[PDB]
Amino acid sequence: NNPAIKRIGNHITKSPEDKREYRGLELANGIKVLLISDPTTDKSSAALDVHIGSLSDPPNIAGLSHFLQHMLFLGTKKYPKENEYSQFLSEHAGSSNAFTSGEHTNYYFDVSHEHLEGALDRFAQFFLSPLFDESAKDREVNAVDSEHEKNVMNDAWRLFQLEKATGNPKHPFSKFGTGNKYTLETRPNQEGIDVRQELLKFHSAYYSSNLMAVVVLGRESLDDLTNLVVKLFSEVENKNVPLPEFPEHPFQEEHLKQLYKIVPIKDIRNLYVTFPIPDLQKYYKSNPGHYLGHLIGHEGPGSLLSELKSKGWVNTLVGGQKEGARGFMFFIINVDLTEEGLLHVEDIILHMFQYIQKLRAEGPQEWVFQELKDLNAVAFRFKDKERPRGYTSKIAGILHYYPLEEVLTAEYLLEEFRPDLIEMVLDKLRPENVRVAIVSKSFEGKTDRTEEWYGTQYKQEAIPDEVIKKWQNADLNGKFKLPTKNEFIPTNFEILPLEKEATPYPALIKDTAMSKLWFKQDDKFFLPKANLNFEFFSPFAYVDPLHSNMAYLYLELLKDSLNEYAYAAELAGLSYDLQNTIYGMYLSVKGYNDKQPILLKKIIEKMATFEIDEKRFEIIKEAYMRSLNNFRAEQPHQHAMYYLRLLMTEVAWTKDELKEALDDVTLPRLKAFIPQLLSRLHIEALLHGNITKQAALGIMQMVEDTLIEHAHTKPLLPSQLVRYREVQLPDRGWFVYQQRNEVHNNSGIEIYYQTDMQSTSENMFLELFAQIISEPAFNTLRTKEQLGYIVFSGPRRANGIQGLRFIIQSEKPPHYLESRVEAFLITMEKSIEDMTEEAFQKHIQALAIRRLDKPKKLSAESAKYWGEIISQQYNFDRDNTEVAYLKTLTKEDIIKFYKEMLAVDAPRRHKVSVHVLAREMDSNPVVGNLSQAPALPQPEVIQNMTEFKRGLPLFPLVKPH
Ligand SMILES: N=C(N)NCCC[C@H](NC(=O)[C@@H](CC(=O)NO)Cc1ccc2ccccc2c1)C(=O)NCC(=O)NCC(N)=O
Repeated sequence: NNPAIKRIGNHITKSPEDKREYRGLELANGIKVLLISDPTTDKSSAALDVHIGSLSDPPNIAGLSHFLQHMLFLGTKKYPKENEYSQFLSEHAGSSNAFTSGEHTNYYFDVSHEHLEGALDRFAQFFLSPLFDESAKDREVNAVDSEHEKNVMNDAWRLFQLEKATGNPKHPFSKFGTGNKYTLETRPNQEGIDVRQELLKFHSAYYSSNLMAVVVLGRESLDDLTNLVVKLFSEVENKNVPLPEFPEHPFQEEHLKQLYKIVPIKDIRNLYVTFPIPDLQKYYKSNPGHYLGHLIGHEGPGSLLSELKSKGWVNTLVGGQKEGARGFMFFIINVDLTEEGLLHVEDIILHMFQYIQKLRAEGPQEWVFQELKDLNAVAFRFKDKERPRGYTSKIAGILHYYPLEEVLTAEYLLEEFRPDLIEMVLDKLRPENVRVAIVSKSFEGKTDRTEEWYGTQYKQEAIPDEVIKKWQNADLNGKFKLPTKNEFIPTNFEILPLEKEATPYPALIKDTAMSKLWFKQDDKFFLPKANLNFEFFSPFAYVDPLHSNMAYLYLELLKDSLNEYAYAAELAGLSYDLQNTIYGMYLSVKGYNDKQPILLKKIIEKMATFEIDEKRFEIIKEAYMRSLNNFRAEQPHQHAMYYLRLLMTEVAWTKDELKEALDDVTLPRLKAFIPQLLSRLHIEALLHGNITKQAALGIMQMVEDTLIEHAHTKPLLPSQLVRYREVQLPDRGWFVYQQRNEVHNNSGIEIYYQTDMQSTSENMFLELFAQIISEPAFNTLRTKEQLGYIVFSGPRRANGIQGLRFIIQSEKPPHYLESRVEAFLITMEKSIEDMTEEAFQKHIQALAIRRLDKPKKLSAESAKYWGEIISQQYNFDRDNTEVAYLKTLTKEDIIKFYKEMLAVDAPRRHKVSVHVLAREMDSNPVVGNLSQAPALPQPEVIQNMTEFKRGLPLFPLVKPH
């Protein structure tokens, strides 16, 4: 029949738990398509992935295909308004994004389900007739510059591009994918290039139907989705472009047996070991590099990390196969280094080769392959249902690699045992084929090369033949054993029947001095899993900086010592999260419920009978100090957000206070602190999953009883269950706090307009206003004025209080940023005046859909409940209630809200601004074609955070529901 469709796939294998319906197909023009039908979904979604990317940039215009990616959002022939796509998503509860990697350009969106077609029609135009408007091109190249700029001082981006700079310079692998204003405007103008033509050429040459894959997920029937896709995409034109390939490895003989010493921005010590390998992707049914990676990166007893860590050389290890492109891959073993480790690199590498030699000695092990195959089969039977935007984007990228019928399963199911491929990859991991990189500040001033894009200081040297040889002669070492059978592999999957008195919301089913237990048997997803959440309260976790430090150090010591044993639980889908909070501790255990009370008991029992190892303590202390220091290198906006948390919360210790207090933490002081920490606690828990009320009360009591037995824990007093308050700003005040980022050459600013306490009405005024401004703020402060790449607006909530915040990071100074934000607010008040009733109801409706969007997986529903509980507002039915009220609001309500709390001459404006100056600006003059900025008041400049808090009231806390 149908001329537009080349073929329709057979049944797409799915999990028997997956209620979604599926149909793959190839259009006549060669687009591979997956259609997904989910008649329950609140948001629909599409993605498109083009098998072209950075590796195919013209050598003379680096960043082109990334730049192209930005430009597609900026208008098409059919929809020429620059921001028609974004504004349309925004008005319909949607969102979009896109990335560029060396081989792919991947675009995706989601939207309210009622508006799939609308969104999809705008979206399809990207691939048909983008405008590449000339003035948009001139504007947007700044966003790309900014994007690169945020990366320049990031250690992972520096290392990522350094590796490319050290392979064969002629290989496409050495290209600079991001681009910047120099590569995409300046050098091009100099060399007489018309970038608008170059974008049109590149779009035209590579954006061919035969290199595309599309996924669409909506409520529509499979057939309705089919007609929609055929209608919007079969006009994409087939230019029959050959898929790029890269058979020649970027690392040839000259590039092997090399050592690189590199200077980090942060104080971090790492060792990176790499081997070039062939492309293993075609072997996906057997997956030799995953097998080798599971072994070499294992963390249990017998393992490489185990030895390295006992010797006190390393704390963490990553091992396995790394993506390259079509034609080449890499195999990596990477570790972090202790101060001792750094002096023993030759030896750490030797142990790496001994462990590899052990694998050669034992040969391939079917039983290990079996274990990996079983785990993966279980991961797949019971995978959490995904959010549509990521799912589509992810599936779009893999329609390029697997038959239609296998796209769901291809990355999970294992079929073939291949001792031959396993041997073959193992014979590549040899010292003659090795590359070695060491990162340490100790190389400060001893380097002689500079990487062009990032500025990285490094030195390159042949590894001495004597060293290659000592490595080639790696002997067996008896500290290394293959792992043994994994006892945490779950086998019990029954979904307990829903109990007669089971509730829609969690229920308070235990209310004692020691503990408060919220509980909900899962009535939605029906996977054999559960989430067990615990807040442990204790005034001794945050009483001062020394205690905060200790709470941290203790819990890190605890995790380091459970690691070897927890890691099996982790391979088996049972994981845990354990950290110190400003109120005490937080513990979360999630995964397959089968073996979960076993891991829970081991954790509480380790925690309350813990014995510290002097060697591990000194190593972790030093790491903690670096981590505290390394804050100086986070980015300006992160700094701005951080200082604002310090200014506005009643109690908060600074990184400076914590560093200072850390030299005073001693083994004996820590040994004392723990029993003290645990002597009086209150526990608030949410147990949510495949479990009964009786199992839940049981698990809770098991945690209490363990602490009672081993730490003699007694209940805390209700009065000592103290939450911190937010600083209460004065009607008409404006305060400014200013600092310098010493590393990055950009500013950051956070601006907080504080409104009032959270409550149904104040929540929906703020939230509605934020919905209405959200997209325009992006479109004004970034798309048009191009202030920076990071531009953000939205509700701030803390400590029961709220307001509107702006976060921008920019080359322009903060005083200027502030002036444009104020300009924009005026604009928004006129915009709300000029807007139709219906435009207003649309915003209501879009917020409404956002707030009502149902969780698709257990842990998302747990998150919502956990939010109600740690905030102690306990408003589990908040979404229906808040929306009921929203729907009642009017244009006049929001104008009044703005005029009272937000306008520049508002009677109750409460403003605080953090300015973070870039490395090289020296004063900040704190006050200062384009919209007119109002005149601002002289701000009170904050000199001292503590004084500032002393001199202001504190808000009440929010009464519980
Ligand atoms: N609220 C609306 N309407 N805007 C949606 C924001 C999407 C934006 N995405 C992008 O900047 C790029 C993706 C990327 O950088 N690839 O290289 C894609 C893009 C997308 C939408 C466009 C919309 C109009 C004009 C040009 C656009 C170009 C984004 O993710 N920024 C990252 C962010 O969240 N910053 C915080 C940080 N990184 O810490």
